Amino acid sequence: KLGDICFSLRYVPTAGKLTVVILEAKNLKKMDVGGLSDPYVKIHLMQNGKRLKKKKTTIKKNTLNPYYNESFSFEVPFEQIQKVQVVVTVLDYDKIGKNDAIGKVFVGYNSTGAELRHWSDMLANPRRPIAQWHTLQVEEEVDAMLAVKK
Amino acid sequence: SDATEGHDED
Ligand SMILES: [Ca+2]
Ligand SMILES: [Ca+2]
Ligand SMILES: [Ca+2]
Repeated sequence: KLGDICFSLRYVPTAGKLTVVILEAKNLKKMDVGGLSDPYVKIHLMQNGKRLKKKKTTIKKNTLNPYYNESFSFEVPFEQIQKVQVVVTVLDYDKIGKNDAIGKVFVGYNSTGAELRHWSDMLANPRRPIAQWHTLQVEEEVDAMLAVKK
Repeated sequence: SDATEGHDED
């Protein structure tokens, strides 16, 4: 009910370089009255509970199906790649009032299901960008799961 | 607080 997001993951082991390309979102929830949504994507690199790095896409105006093709790279040393989370949040930009979250997902070793599958496919295919769709989840539910270590 | 970086440029 919140929408779907597609992004690719690439890890370059010898470089300790993690690249997330936000490709496209679709079926996004409508978050404006007298408009659609104005989605941008924020990416947080976290280590369980702690914020490490953040990046964000441009804003696409008045659409529930944004296309980005924007690449985001993070330094994650080989020894640390199974300790981090890449958190992807889609938000509706508003000039007036809160920028409300449409939904979010995270990938990493402590993710589950299709999110863990994507992460494992990345690690299993070093230097190759692996693209996968993800269902967006309620922000507060994903936030709770960020604390669950494996 | 840090200004949020945008997409890769290279
Ligand atoms: Ca809004
Ligand atoms: Ca940062
Ligand atoms: Ca808006």
